[PDB]
Amino acid sequence: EADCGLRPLFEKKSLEDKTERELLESYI
Amino acid sequence: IVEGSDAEIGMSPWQVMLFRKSPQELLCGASLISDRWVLTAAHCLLYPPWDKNFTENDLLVRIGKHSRTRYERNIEKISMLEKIYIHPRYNWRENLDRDIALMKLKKPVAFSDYIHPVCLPDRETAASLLQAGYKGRVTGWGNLKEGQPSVLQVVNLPIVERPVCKDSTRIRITDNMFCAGYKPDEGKRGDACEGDSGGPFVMKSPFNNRWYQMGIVSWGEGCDRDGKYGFYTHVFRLKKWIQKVIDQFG
Amino acid sequence: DFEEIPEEYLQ
Ligand SMILES: O=C(NCc1cc(Cl)ccc1CO)[C@@H]1CCCN1C(=O)CNS(=O)(=O)Cc1ccccc1
Ligand SMILES: *[C@@H]1O[C@H](CO)[C@@H](O)[C@H](O)[C@H]1NC(C)=O
Ligand code: NA
Ligand code: NA
Repeated sequence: EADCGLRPLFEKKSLEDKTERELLESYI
Repeated sequence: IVEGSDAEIGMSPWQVMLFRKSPQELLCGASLISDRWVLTAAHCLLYPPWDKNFTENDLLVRIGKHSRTRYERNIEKISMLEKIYIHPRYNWRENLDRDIALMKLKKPVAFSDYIHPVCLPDRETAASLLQAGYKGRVTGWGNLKEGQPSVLQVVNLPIVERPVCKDSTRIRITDNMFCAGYKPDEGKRGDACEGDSGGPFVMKSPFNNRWYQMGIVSWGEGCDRDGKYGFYTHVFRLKKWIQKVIDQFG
Repeated sequence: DFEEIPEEYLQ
């Protein structure tokens, strides 16, 4: 789907969840 | 999920609960990949060693959930199954090789703040992100230790080097699997457990800021044991089969 | 320990 993987209550609002940064920091 | 935490509302809007009609009970996790298709582990539907062989009419899917046991009126949506498709080379006899299945819903589900599909990886996203040390996220309503949660649980876990996965077990590992979890010397903990089967291992692409399902909760030896790891179906490796099924039955 | 779901889904 064109909109897949973009969560209504997070990415679509530009709000982050409390632990997604842990994932980003691991992508070295 | 062992050593996880309560999910935030709407944190995993692709999460699906596979639910037995009679007796009414949780069977597995699963994920929403479009308005009509749900992805799960084959062993959630077919596992002869445990006398498990479900038909479409045995099952429901519950989408948009947070609470494990409540009927979440005006939030969750419950769908009937039109058809189950199990990978034709799923190996339930030995090591759960190719542990993947699709379920087509009788009618499309309406998306909402709580219901939204996850992406499936392309070759490039899989090559970039499926690397040792890179973390993904596992979610489910399964047991809290090798007892049961009030709401959906979430844990972030690093992908493990393939030789370490191999050397942790006597089970034969294949290219259709990867393993994830912390090492004993790493201090931190966490794993999937009974009841988390079939749920998603997701990663957030740093390139386009979308969530991709890289794995399906497949198998382990115990839950959260030191020196053991959880094993996940390699979704990208089996995507040609996913596409063939959808292009021909959808 | 599951709350009963509406009967319409079990028909
Ligand atoms: O329970 C299951 N999956 C849930 C899960 C997933 C993860 Cl990622 C981590 C832990 C857990 C909880 O065990 C599956 C269902 C069928 C059996 N199974 C196993 O895991 C079997 N484990 S074993 O007997 O120790 C070794 C073995 C392996 C594959 C095939 C045969 C034997
Ligand atoms: C599963 O059940 C179906 C019908 O219930 C049957 O046709 C099929 O052969 C079974 N598969 C196994 C592996 O027993
Ligand atoms: Na970018
Ligand atoms: Na472990």
